[PDB]
Amino acid sequence: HWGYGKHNGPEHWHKDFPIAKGERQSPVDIDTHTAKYDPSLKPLSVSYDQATSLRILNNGHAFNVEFDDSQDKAVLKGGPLDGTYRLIQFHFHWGSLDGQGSEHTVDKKKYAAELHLVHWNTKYGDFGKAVQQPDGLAVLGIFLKVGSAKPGLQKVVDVLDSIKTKGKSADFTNFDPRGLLPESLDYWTYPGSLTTPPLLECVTWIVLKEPISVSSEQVLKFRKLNFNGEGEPEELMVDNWRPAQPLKNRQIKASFK
Ligand SMILES: NCCc1c[nH]cn1
Ligand SMILES: [Hg+2]
Ligand SMILES: [Zn+2]
Repeated sequence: HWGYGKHNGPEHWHKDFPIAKGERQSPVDIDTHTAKYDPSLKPLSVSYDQATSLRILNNGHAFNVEFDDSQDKAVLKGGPLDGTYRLIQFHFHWGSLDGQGSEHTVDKKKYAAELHLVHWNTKYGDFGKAVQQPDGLAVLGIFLKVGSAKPGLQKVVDVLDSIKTKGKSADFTNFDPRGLLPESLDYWTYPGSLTTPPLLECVTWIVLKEPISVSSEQVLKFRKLNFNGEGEPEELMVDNWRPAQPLKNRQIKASFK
């Protein structure tokens, strides 16, 4: 079944999901000297004030925090986007050591983790229909560096104990995603895909330039999660990241100079 190990890892995904070798795959390396300023890009608009978090779940490849997306409560607009995209879920990718763990890299630099806020374009009515369109989704990606503790992430850290293994879920309401945003909203944008199967090339990537800092202690609780289900041998959930894919015909744009 796909995973991140040696026999079912990213190097093998292509056998079940042939699009893994397509033309707009993701994570990519963001070469900062080849990324071009685009003055025509608008500032991003993040309206997360009415967000309703509902649950936190260990799906066997990451942990997801899920939001109510049946009304326009947590939405992203502006930037490189046409229309409103509603927040559906956020999740992270991390490493087994602090020097690796992000999916996207900047000038070949890897960060300790990467947070992904997943949104679907509300012209398509539901997430299922948005993943059938070249513009169905917008993913906001944020780098995590090990430094000082991020107070807003602690509520997530303290709950991991209870979703340790695959299939477990916990109620997780009143979580505000605004506590996970850096101070600056400057970004790089390019057309790509989801970085886990089915690798659908449906995504407009919005990668924030400024990383947020997390404590070593916080990143360490992530590394305690398990890939396996309860009652199976213990495999810690670490290195759940896909390596950078060739950029091919894509131009990375910067919202800043
Ligand atoms: N296996 C599809 C579930 C999913 C969506 N996002 C993260 N995980
Ligand atoms: Hg698509
Ligand atoms: Zn992701």
